[PDB]
Amino acid sequence: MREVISIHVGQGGIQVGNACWELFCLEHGIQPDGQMPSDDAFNTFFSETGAGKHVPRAVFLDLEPTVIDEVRTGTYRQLFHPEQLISGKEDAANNFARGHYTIGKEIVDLCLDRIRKLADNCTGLQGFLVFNSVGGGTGSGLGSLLLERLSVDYGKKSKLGFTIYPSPQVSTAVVEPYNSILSTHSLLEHTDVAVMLDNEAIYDICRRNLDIERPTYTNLNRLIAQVISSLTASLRFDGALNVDITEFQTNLVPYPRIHFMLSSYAPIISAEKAYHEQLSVAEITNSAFEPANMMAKCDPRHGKYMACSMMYRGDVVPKDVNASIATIKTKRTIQFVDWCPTGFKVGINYQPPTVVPGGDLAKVMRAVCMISNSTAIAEVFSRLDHKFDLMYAKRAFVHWYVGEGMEEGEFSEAREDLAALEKDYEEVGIET
Amino acid sequence: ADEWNAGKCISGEATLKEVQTDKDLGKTNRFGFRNITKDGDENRVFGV
Ligand SMILES: Nc1nc2c(ncn2[C@@H]2O[C@H](COP(=O)(O)OP(=O)(O)OP(=O)(O)O)[C@@H](O)[C@H]2O)c(=O)[nH]1
Ligand SMILES: [Mg+2]
Repeated sequence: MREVISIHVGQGGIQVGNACWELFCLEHGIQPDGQMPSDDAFNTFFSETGAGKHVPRAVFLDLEPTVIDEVRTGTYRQLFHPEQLISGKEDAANNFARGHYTIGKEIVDLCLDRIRKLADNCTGLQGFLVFNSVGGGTGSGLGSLLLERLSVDYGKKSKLGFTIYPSPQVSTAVVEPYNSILSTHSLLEHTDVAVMLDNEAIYDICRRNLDIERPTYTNLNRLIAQVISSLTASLRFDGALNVDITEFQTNLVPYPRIHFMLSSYAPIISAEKAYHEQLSVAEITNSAFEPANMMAKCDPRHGKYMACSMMYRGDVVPKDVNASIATIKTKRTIQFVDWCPTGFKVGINYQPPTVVPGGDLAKVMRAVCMISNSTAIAEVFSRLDHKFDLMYAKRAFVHWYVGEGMEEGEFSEAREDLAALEKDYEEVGIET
Repeated sequence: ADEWNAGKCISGEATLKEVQTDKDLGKTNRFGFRNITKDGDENRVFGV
């Protein structure tokens, strides 16, 4: 009786999610066509069609026809509903103004109606899931505009956004710093939780444990897709200690302003190697806080920690979970902030992670996904802050932006908000 | 008082061995770092 609506937007947004469904689909056995081969735990992410196959709870919006139209001819041509794939005509072309003030408006009106129709079927709406990469054109605009509109129509429902940010040094576009600062401003005062999934960091995980010397975008997503499944694990399966989607933004956010965090997943072991490691819970948790294993290219050792939410999925006996947690406090390389003595909220699940055939993941019987808010986040904001200073120093590239309907001073106000955010974290970290 | 390669050298031959994409994607060819399981147990508990 609890449902979640998933929203995908942006070339990456459509691409980032696509790794989610094939993993989710294979967990409950639903074939690609939707017919169930052979209890009702699947209602959390799917809706009955009254007879026959099912219907996922998602909507695809992307202004560029090509990426969205890719799914219209694949093997999944029999799964997604036809008329919920709203498609534009002209792409945002990496211009932050085009996707939010010039072309985005003419299609958002469709977006609200579709989302409204989907919810009407449900009755236990827990929250929303939105995927939107700040590193892409349409994601920045459509992502921001949708966020404001969604809040007004519905209000207090929980929202979680799996934004993907540019890496500290490796980048694809040349205007990524702008849309990041502009997009970040909008997302700060409207979202309840935002995560760090910088692409480069996930590269390191691939090259260390898996040891894949030639990884591409297809491979990156699955690991991301895994994180999505783990977080919702205690939502649609029986568990001794459950955590509610409402009970995530209840124990993680300490203050109204700070609503960001970065996650990590482990253990990630391949089949040829899993023959040598028992994968004991006493050890697996150890890799959780290992600075290398952080999904984001950031240094957890440059500051203090606020809170850590770790959901345990597998066969762990409850006793061990408590046993390993205390040892964590002993370590002198990880120090907690002064104003939080007790800071571990541990969730335990029963259903093990499922292995997508042909993937890198090897079936492992104890898995953990950690979401913790740490003071180290300000580093990424600071570094990105430096980028914006250099380019605007002589207002390079500004011409393309005011040419679509955005005011010149809009960039003036964008920096001030982030400046406040950068200052805010330093204020928190000071001990009493 | 000029071979066949008079502008069309941009394309030719390209056996089915060269057409195959690179070497290995999302896959470690290393003997001990691969992902294929042994024939003894094609699927089973990989831990303790
Ligand atoms: N991890 C990952 N990120 C991707 C992938 N494809 C695109 N991205 C992200 O998308 C950002 C650039 O935007 P794109 O996804 O190419 O396209 P877009 O966001 O829809 O913007 P437009 O191209 O104008 O439509 C990059 O910075 C990437 O971080 C992918 O396959 N994997
Ligand atoms: Mg795109």
